[PDB]
Amino acid sequence: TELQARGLTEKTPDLSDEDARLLTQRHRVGKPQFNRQDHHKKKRVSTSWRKPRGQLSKQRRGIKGKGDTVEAGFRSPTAVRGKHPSGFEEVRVHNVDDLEGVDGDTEAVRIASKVGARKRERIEEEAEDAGIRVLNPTYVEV
Amino acid sequence: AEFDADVIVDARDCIMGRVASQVAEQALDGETVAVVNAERAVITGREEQIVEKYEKRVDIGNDNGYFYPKRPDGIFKRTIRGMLPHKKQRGREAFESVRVYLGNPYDEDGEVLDGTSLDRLSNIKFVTLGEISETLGANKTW
Amino acid sequence: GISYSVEADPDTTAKAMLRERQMSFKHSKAIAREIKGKTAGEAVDYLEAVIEGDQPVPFKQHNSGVGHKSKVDGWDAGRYPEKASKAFLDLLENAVGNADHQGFDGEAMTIKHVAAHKVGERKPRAMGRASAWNSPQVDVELILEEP
Amino acid sequence: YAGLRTPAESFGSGRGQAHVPKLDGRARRVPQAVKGRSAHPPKTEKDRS
RNA sequence: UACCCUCAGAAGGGAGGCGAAAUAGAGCAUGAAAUCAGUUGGCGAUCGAGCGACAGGGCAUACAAGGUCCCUUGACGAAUGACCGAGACGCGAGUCUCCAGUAAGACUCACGGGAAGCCGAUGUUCUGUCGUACGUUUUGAAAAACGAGCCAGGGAGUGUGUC
RNA sequence: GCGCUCUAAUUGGAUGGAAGCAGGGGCGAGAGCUCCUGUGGACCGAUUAGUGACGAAAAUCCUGGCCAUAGUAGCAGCGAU
Ligand SMILES: [Cl-]
Ligand SMILES: [Cl-]
Ligand SMILES: [Cl-]
Ligand SMILES: [Cl-]
Ligand SMILES: [Cl-]
Ligand SMILES: [Cl-]
Ligand SMILES: [Cl-]
Ligand SMILES: [Cl-]
Ligand SMILES: [Mg+2]
Ligand SMILES: [Mg+2]
Ligand SMILES: [Mg+2]
Ligand SMILES: [Mg+2]
Ligand SMILES: [Mg+2]
Ligand SMILES: [Mg+2]
Ligand SMILES: [Mg+2]
Ligand SMILES: [Mg+2]
Ligand SMILES: [Mg+2]
Ligand SMILES: [Mg+2]
Ligand SMILES: [Mg+2]
Ligand code: NA
Ligand code: NA
Ligand code: NA
Ligand code: NA
Ligand code: NA
Ligand code: NA
Ligand code: NA
Ligand code: NA
Ligand code: NA
Ligand code: NA
Ligand code: NA
Ligand code: NA
Ligand code: NA
Ligand code: NA
Repeated sequence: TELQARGLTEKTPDLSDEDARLLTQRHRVGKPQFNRQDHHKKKRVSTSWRKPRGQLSKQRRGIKGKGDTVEAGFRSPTAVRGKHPSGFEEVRVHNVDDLEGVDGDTEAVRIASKVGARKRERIEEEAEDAGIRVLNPTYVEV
Repeated sequence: AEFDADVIVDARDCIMGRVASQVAEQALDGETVAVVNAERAVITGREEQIVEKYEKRVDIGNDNGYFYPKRPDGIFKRTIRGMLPHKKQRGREAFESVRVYLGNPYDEDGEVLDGTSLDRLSNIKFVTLGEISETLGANKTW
Repeated sequence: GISYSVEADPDTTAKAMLRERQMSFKHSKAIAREIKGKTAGEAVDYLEAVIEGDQPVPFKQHNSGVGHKSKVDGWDAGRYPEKASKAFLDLLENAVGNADHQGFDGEAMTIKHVAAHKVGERKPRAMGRASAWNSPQVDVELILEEP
Repeated sequence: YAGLRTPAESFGSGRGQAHVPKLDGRARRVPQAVKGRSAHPPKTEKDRS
């Protein structure tokens, strides 16, 4: 009658108090957009980031208000870096074989988008039976 | 008419500037203020010079404009406007909620703020707004 | 060319289009804007009065240099685009024609939608010369709806 | 000689146009011009062994 | 692209037929940006200009791909760190001792309770802070120094020989 | 260290819908990676080792397209009104 996602969409990993504090930190602090200088002033200039090289550039010079310049002090904590917001580490999956070795508590799975409906169904279920969650599940009517 | 003044200040024999400074402060706190007897407010100094400063402000101008009030009504209000960010939303709001009246159009007497009263007994060098206005060429209607 | 930008319901609605018409595109925007919401019939009477000069079409966007017309309400400038107007009458004659051939009351139908679109480039022919200047080429959709 | 087969010449200053060699009103030869030569192209004289 | 209606009409349009698909209908695969029409959301005819960045408010939001978030209380608690009161000085503003490194104190968590446009995020707008593009030339560029109307695509350390 | 072309070895995806495109979600300080929906309708990757006509906001840069300019100038001036 209604649509319901296959799999363990509610499953949550188990993280050591530290990693949970760290994950929580990242989510709290966040980071600046880090978009290219003046991208919003000229259409031809895309949002993608390029270091400002102008000798007189206001950003390059760090004038307050002209945007944060990309630098290492902005990195996320080692422990959680790359972690999906749920806390899960992801594993790119293309076929059923790829599901082997994946710990359903530590990692969730993302099925390459290129995979077709047929091969998905196989994966989606076998994945669940292995205790693994699939971040991008098929929604069926039940 | 009809101004739900939260506060009514009596300018009679009071230093215009000092009053205006406090009226601004309060208006920037909502305090709907009304100033009374501006014709009788006073500013210290040597009359002859004081008048010059004001007389000049009237000559100053051009196509664009520089409207300067000659009535004590206006003189005082512009003095107040000068102490507020009347171009900013909140500033124009405070100013808008402040009015100067000639004489007292209310019932309640006005209250005198602290440190704004000039002691006529120990002060011979000062001027009355009305006197200034009479000089500026204003039409005495008070 | 264009395709209907709005969606209609065949049971309570008629359609009509104009293709590659060589006429001011700026005048069309005005007329459309002007006759939308009117009744196929009201529009016709209107447009004919415009072609006459008794009724002016409000020029709200393309009005540089245009002199003020007293009959314009809420606005000031306007003119009497008789070429563009004669072409809207064709669109209407057609929209109201299809209307009745479907058991509808064309004249009393509402102009739910009408919009002009510049299409450009006429395109030379085989045994035919080329386009002189860059005369605009207009397309215009119309959707009649039962009251 | 790809791109070089033309007598194109730049008009120089004076008409509010970049100094780009042109012929019949179309720019030619130089690398930044559509149909112009290829600056640093592949070469036969190169030893790929 | 037959048939029918309309039209001055081999035009065009409506209806219709073919095909998986006509938004594959003739310069007909896909169909970006600049840009145009219509329209939805936000703003708006008393108000100020590098168009934003970071904070924080309004309003707006189908699903999916993110799921957080608010308040009571409590635990932990770095630097910092009191009010009141008791006594004691100072012409005075005020200070000293004690109460006390106490109460307080960012982040984080636990119990109970709450939110589903609700939290993030996104669109627009409001407020605060800062802020006169970019690249180049230059001792010094927002410059009344030089370049560009806008967008897309194109556009500049390569080969041989020798050291 | 990220990205592009094509070669090889190893290994995968796709008409149960590839590339591309539009809008949207997640990750990375970032170059960028990835997912969802729509479109599309036939190709597309990953890792390693290679290859190079390999990355643009600029050059009065080139070519094409387009907007404002504007429903504006011109369609009068001539001894042939
Ligand atoms: Cl690093
Ligand atoms: Cl003046
Ligand atoms: Cl101000
Ligand atoms: Cl005195
Ligand atoms: Cl036009
Ligand atoms: Cl923490
Ligand atoms: Cl180099
Ligand atoms: Cl790196
Ligand atoms: Mg841009
Ligand atoms: Mg005119
Ligand atoms: Mg060539
Ligand atoms: Mg096509
Ligand atoms: Mg110099
Ligand atoms: Mg390019
Ligand atoms: Mg391999
Ligand atoms: Mg550059
Ligand atoms: Mg051009
Ligand atoms: Mg003009
Ligand atoms: Mg004659
Ligand atoms: Na004074
Ligand atoms: Na004046
Ligand atoms: Na206009
Ligand atoms: Na009128
Ligand atoms: Na009018
Ligand atoms: Na030649
Ligand atoms: Na030029
Ligand atoms: Na060779
Ligand atoms: Na907002
Ligand atoms: Na230069
Ligand atoms: Na500059
Ligand atoms: Na200057
Ligand atoms: Na131009
Ligand atoms: Na190159």
